[PDB]
Amino acid sequence: MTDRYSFSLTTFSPSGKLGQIDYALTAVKQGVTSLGIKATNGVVIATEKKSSSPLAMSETLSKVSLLTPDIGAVYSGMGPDYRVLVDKSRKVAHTSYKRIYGEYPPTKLLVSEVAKIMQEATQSG
Amino acid sequence: TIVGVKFNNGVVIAADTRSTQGPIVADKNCAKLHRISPKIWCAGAGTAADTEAVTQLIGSNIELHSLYTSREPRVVSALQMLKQHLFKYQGHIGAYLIVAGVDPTGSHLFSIHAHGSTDVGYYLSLGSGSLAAMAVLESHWKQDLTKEEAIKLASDAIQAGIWNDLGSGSNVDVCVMEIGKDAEYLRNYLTPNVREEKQKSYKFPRGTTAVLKESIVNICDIQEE
Amino acid sequence: QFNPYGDNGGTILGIAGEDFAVLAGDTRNITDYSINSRYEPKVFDCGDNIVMSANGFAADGDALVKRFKNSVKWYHFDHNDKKLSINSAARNIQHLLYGKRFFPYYVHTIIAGLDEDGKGAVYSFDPVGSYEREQCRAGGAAASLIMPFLDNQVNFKNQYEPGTNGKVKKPLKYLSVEEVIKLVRDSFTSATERHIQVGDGLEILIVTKDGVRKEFYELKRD
Amino acid sequence: SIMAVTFKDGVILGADSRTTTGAYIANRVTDKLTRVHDKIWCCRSGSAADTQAIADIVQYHLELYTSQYGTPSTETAASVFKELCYENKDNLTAGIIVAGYDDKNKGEVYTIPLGGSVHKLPYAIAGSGSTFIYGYCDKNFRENMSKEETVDFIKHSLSQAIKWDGSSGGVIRMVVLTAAGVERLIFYPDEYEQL
Amino acid sequence: SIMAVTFKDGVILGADSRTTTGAYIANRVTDKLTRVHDKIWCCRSGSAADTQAIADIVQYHLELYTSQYGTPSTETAASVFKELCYENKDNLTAGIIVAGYDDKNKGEVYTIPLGGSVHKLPYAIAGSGSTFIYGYCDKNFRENMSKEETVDFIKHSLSQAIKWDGSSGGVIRMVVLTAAGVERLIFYPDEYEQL
Amino acid sequence: MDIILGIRVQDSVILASSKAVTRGISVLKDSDDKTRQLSPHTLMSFAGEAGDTVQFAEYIQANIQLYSIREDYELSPQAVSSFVRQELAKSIRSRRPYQVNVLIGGYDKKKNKPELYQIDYLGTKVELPYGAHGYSGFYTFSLLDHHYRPDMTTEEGLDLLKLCVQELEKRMPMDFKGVIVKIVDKDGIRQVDDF
Amino acid sequence: MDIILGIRVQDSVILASSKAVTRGISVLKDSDDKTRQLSPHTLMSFAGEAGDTVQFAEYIQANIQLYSIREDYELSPQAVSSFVRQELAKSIRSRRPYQVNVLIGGYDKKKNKPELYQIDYLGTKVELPYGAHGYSGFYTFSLLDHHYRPDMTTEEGLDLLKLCVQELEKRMPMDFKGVIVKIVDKDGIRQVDDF
Amino acid sequence: SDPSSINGGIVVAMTGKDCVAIACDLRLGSQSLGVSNKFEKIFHYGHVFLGITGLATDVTTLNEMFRYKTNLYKLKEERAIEPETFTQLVSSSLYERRFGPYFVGPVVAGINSKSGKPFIAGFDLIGCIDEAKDFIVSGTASDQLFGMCESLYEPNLEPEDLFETISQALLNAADRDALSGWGAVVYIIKKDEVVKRYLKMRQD
Amino acid sequence: TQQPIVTGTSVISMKYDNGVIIAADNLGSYGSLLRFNGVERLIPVGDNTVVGISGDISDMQHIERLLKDLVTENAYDNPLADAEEALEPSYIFEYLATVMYQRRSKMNPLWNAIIVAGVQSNGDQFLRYVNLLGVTYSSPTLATGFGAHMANPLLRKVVDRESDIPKTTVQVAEEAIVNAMRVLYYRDARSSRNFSLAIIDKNTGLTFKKNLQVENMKWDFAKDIKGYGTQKI
Amino acid sequence: TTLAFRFQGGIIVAVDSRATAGNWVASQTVKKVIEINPFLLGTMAGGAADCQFWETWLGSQCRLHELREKERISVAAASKILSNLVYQYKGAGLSMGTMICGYTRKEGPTIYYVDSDGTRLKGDIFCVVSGQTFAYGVLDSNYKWDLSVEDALYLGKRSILAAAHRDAYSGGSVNLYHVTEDGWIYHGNHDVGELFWKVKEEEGSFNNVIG
Ligand SMILES: [Cl-]
Ligand SMILES: [Cl-]
Ligand SMILES: [Mg+2]
Repeated sequence: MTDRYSFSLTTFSPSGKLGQIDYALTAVKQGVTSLGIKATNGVVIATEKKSSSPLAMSETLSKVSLLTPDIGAVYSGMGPDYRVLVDKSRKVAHTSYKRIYGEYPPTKLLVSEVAKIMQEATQSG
Repeated sequence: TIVGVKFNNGVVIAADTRSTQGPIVADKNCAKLHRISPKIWCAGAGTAADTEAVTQLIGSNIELHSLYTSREPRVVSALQMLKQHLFKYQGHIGAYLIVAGVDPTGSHLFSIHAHGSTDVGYYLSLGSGSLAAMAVLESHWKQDLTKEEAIKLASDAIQAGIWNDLGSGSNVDVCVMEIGKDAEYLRNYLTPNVREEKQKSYKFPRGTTAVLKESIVNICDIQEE
Repeated sequence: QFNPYGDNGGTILGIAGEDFAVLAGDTRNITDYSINSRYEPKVFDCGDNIVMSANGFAADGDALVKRFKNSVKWYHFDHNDKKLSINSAARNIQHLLYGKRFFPYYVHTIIAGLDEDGKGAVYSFDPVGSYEREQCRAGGAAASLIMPFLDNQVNFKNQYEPGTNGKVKKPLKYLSVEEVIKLVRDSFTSATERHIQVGDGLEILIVTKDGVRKEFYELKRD
Repeated sequence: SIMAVTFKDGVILGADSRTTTGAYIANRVTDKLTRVHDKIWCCRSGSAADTQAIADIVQYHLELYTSQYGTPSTETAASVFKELCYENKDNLTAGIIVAGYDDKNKGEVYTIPLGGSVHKLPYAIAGSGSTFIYGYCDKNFRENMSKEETVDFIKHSLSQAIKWDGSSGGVIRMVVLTAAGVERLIFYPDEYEQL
Repeated sequence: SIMAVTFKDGVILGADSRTTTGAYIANRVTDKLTRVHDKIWCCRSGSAADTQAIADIVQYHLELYTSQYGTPSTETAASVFKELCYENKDNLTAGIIVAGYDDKNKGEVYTIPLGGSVHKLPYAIAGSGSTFIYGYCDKNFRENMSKEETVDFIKHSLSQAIKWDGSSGGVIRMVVLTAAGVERLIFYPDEYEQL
Repeated sequence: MDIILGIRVQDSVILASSKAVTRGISVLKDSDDKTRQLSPHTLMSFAGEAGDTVQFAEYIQANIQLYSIREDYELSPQAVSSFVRQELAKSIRSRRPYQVNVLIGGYDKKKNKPELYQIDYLGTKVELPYGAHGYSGFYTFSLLDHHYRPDMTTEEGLDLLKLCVQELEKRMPMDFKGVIVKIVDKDGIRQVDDF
Repeated sequence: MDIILGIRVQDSVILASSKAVTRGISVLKDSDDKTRQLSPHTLMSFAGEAGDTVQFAEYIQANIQLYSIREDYELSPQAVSSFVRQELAKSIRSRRPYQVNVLIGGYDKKKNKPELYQIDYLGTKVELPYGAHGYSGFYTFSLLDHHYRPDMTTEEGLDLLKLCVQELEKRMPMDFKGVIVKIVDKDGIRQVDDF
Repeated sequence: SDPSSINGGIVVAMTGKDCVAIACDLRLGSQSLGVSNKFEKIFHYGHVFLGITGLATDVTTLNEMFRYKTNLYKLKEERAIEPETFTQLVSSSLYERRFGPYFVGPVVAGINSKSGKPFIAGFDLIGCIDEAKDFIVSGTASDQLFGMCESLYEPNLEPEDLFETISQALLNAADRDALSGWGAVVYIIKKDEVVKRYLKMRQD
Repeated sequence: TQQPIVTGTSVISMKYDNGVIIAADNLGSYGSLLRFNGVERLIPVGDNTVVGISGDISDMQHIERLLKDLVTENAYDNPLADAEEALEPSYIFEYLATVMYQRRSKMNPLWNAIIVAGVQSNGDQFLRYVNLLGVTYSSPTLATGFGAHMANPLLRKVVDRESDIPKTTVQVAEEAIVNAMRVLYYRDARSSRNFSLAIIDKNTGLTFKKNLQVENMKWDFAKDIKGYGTQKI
Repeated sequence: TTLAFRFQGGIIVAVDSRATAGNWVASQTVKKVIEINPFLLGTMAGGAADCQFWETWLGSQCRLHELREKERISVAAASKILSNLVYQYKGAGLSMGTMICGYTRKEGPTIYYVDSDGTRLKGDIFCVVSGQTFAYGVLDSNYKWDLSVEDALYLGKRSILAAAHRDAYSGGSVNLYHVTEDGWIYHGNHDVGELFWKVKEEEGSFNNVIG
């Protein structure tokens, strides 16, 4: 056994494109619409609960997720990939910030951490 | 001195507000009541750094667990996670905790010793003042206590510690956790030890102290132009 | 093994005025983290206008005070009822302490009274009998909290005349009995806050030409 | 003071309710009888923390066993206790009695001293208070006793253990393990002291 | 394992016959029942040397007492044992049971632990093996038993003490003290092991 | 014990170090140089446990020489001292700490100022006009406190150092077999033969 | 540590003793005379524990002086050495033994022969051509085992002693601050100023 | 032998009306021997002041460590760290060496730049937090400082008054400790000015 | 210097308006073994004093004999032995205190903690403590061993200061003592259910109660406690 | 810190006044010079009680000598009384470092160092710097035999100041005594706090300080 895939699966093409990132952005394009609007005294994020079956209880599937008491997240694209990112995002808010400074991270720095996890899935073996 | 008292529709925990280094009182108004989760609080005795660190770590992991499961956290979870951590470190993490809370299962009161042992009770006490506190609890506790009665019993048990224990003192902090209600944290519920006015003002005339040198300290960043 | 020593805590303070002296102590007796008594006197009238306190191990302090009280009785018997002067009492107590040099009295001894010129006097001893005459002395558990305050507020240490910028020291002055009592009360109030072994009550013995009088003030019981 | 006695209809587990630090009773209503499976229980003596940690791991191991292979034997439960106790002998202070009811094997008792050795016995006693009732239990134990007889034997036995041992005390807790199911019994001081 | 039991007609002293250095049995036919007066006997436990030295001094003290004041009381014999044990507590390892028959006081038992304290009791047990029969003896002792009943009670008691204690063993020696006089009984392993 | 002194004058830093190497009651050498040239304008003197002293100094020398080749620049004494302190501060919580005490004398070409640094085996660092390690420090400090002036010349500094060594020889109980003196100025590092 | 050497030449005995008194890392004196005149033709040099050395020497001096007054005779060195050894031999099994090592140099007027005796704090005595106490023993001995000649003169003896001190200064790690030299011959005891 | 009293030294912090004060002695020693009288124990990262007593190698190491951590904080957060937040960072950093701790007694002082609220805190060597309203003490003369502060201190002192109180608290406490003194520094801290004064004191 | 072998646990006491109460359990423990039951540890001296003793029982029996010998000796050539020259509580205490401090100072102590309860000639309540170190102190409430930790807090809620003593009746005082003995039985692993209680009143004299039992105990709540946290059965 | 040195003008004795219990400064006004008799001085180092008690006792034994022999006791004799007494208690834990200084017609100016170990030494200069006894001064450079009395007083005062500054367990004030023919003279107590600043300003020394 052992993970013998120690090499990058995302490489530059002669045209200077990173294929797997472009194809990922194509998957996002197929995804259901989500939006965000910033007001003077708040921010709103919204999306459609595209129910796979009417027998399915769509309340049990959460597309809009609390990351910290003052930070929310919504997505477009592959749902499973979002669910594991929300789990990693919630955890990194604690391990890399709250367990050090004793307060929740500001929006821009939690974003920076989520951004880092996604960059690594773009270069790592 | 930390106590927990179960009542009809909830659980109450109380603690004194003194921390001591040897025979010296380090803090006259310490906070020994810790929020593990919104409706799960615990009181700590032993090494002050150990009880704070262990409640913050488990409180963090409990919050991540709550978000993962989409369920309000359970006391048995915080209890299980605390005891497995303390047991790992074979008592070298000197955290002695009384863990109380209300959850969907009901009201719970536990105590956790630094070697990783736990116990269940309707009334518990821990720390240097536990024997003073347990003496009051064993005298006045009954089955089917009201909320008002349980607060009275809990604060009285802490007073016993404050008065009769040298390691305990100052004020009484209480936290009431009633089923189907918000936990109310009563910081300085009693103030039995308020210092009296001094005989003299020790405010000095200005210029009393001999100064070798004076200088402005630059706290601002490197300026423009 | 068997340990012959113990610690009963408490703190004693002796201040000497121009024509008076005070010896004060808390009335709290402790062992480990338990309170033994909230009122157990530690400052005694020994006769001939002498007040004595031995603070530390309570057993050794009680024994020493007894031996000195006995010592005063035999001074009168053997010397035609001569009044024992504070300097003579001090020297006698040194010999009492040094007698147990190789099994010491685990106590801090302060005695207060008037000297032969009628001026206030305080004498301080170590456990093995080393003694010295002083204006100010604090003994016991909270000695480290109180002595710096007394250095600052009784001897005006590290205080200079405003506008000299440390060129001229604050003038030393004799304090009144009323001012001295305030400092004693403030010192004990402060020591009670930050020392677990100090509290419950404060008993002050004031020594004048007229005799020995006693004042008591309540302290925090936590 | 803890004991497990095998009778006609199954096995009974008895224990006192006292936990101590030096001479101070930390808990006077301690439950030293703990469930590792529906009809496999253990009696805990020694370190409160060590026995709780071991009992928690065994309950986990038997829950996972049950998921895969169905209801484990009392022998299997004893083996898991032994494995934890033997391999970690240097760092553990735990004396455990394992008692269980099968329908094939009926009542069985296994005792695990400090070493981590295993001994299958018709009945077993353990704890500091056990030393005072060795003489009594050996003279009074019969095989294939009734339920009522076996409850009496344990009540009388632990009654004596509590009387002579400072470390034993409080209430006598018992757990009956038969085909019929699981019964909890409690006996208060006013009852067992006058025996 | 040593015990003294007061019954209707007087007192009986029982003891095992084993003396040990570590795990080696130095003597397997030891007589731990020793005469300090015609109807005052003691049971010796602890150091063989210390108990023999103390017993020898007491016999001397009571022989001199008898010369001057006549037959001493059991209380008097107990007091002399206590005096030697208390005043030399730092240098002695001796646990002694004093048993005697008067005609006025009838049967009396006094026990002297290590401290050198004295306790008058209806019966007493001592030695390493005594710990295992505390439960048994407390449940089975009645006041004003017959001679036959009291012999049975001691035989059964020491039988258990010998069974569980490595330090106890050999034969069960007994000494009966009544108005009738002084009777020595011996019970061999083949007899008391099958009880 | 080993003498290492440092004095910082107006325009230079002088280091005096004992030439004797002794382990117990044996004199291993009388011409030992307890100094390493870290850089052209930086000198380090060391005293401490046998082996550790030279090993640490040579290790530091190699690292500073590596930096000089790589950047074609000389690290400032402040920078070299900080690097040395941090290596010692790592070692105290290591499996086997380096038991070495060092003096760092350097001339900073950027500031045109001499600098003296005292660092102990724990990684305690201070900048001083004069410094010393061991028993010798107690004496020499008091003498230097009286005589030292900050605008002293190199010649004046040598005379004061000469006085310190003479007084140390009389007052010290061990024979340190004289000192080696090295001057650090703008022109570099030189050894004063006459002393 | 303290140097005391003795060499016995053809017609005299020369004693060299270190002039330094040190307790720990402090030098108390640099002119100490570690010698007492026992009699006009007998000299004793001593090294050891502080206080004991002088107290022992002065005690021996007083006893020998008492004998001289009482008998109007001088005890022979052999007799004086035997008295000193016996006092030390008593002290080893005493509550607090004297920790003193002595060299006794004397001229016997009856035999017209110089004698040197080495005695340690245990009361070990030998007569030797040359002797020493402490660390300086191993060196000097081997050196003297090569140069000493039985028919050497006093001047030759001083040169050899001069060589021993010079070699000791280089080889010894502690500073003994020079030696005091005293000659014992028929004419009496004199101190050699030039050394 | 005891690491927390080899080098010696003290720190004290106090709150006043719209101000805080922090002060320290200047001594560094090898037990009885005094080595340096220029060893300042108060450092500042922006407008947050940190005093550290105890083993001097750890005082220097923790200063270098907190400079490192507050520099990275400021680059990422794009603002200076506040007293309340820095307090949590000190605690976190000490407790991660639980079973191999730095032998130090840290003290935090500063004014919250937004709320304007004066803030002081103290810590034990493993990072327990003491958040007192009145005053914090640390070092070999902590007993002496507790005594001085408990009697001299009154709430809501003006900056120039608070200076006299904290100065007299330090000076008189240091003079009753063998391992403290050799000079002293006092920082008076207002919302947007900080004055630093060196005190004349006995050099024995 | 020795070690205690057979030991007695807490002695507890307090003052009330007209006298003093003292109590102690009837157990002599041999370590963890509860070996001797029926050991009396309250020893009356005349009709105005009770001496409660904890610690080594062999040393207690020695002190018992010293007190028995003190009564005999006081009667010698004393026509007022049963009147004006009877032994006072204060006399009996100072003697024991003298012995205790002398024995500690020869490094061979009597391994005990002692409370002397009684009423003086003028009707004044006497209550003072001494132990193996010769340390002495007085308080409206006194207790030894575990009593100091658990009994004092409860008794100090009835009499907190000197001014509370006149306001405290014998019924209230006895109630407080009996409750404290029940708490000590719950929580001391070296206590017994069986105890002795002694009242010394300035009007009604010395009342000595033997074979008292801890009653009105709360255990019923135990049945509802299962496992150490997660167990439901 | 106790200092006693010999010069043409007699004996200079300088001591500090600090007493410590561990790191705690118990006193800054302790008298470390005992005036045995008009011509005899004793310095105190080590245990405060041991030195005070036995040097006070020595004064009694010296007084008895005067009565019995109608003559001043010699410094040699007085020193040996104390040295012979402590030797009896040797190993019992007495801690004493002391210098007996006096002038007599028979011996002239004499200093004897007497130890709790039983060591008794005669020398021209003795210094006790916490825990350490030396045959040399803290400075020793300025020391020449022919010195002005008022010049010699300053050296002794300056020498105590040097030790007081560097040594944590030395400090408080400097007590000065001058011993001559026809008795000793007290040269006052100088607070080190005030002294340090003055000396610094006038001498231009302690430059490493700053003030
Ligand atoms: Cl448990
Ligand atoms: Cl035998
Ligand atoms: Mg029990």
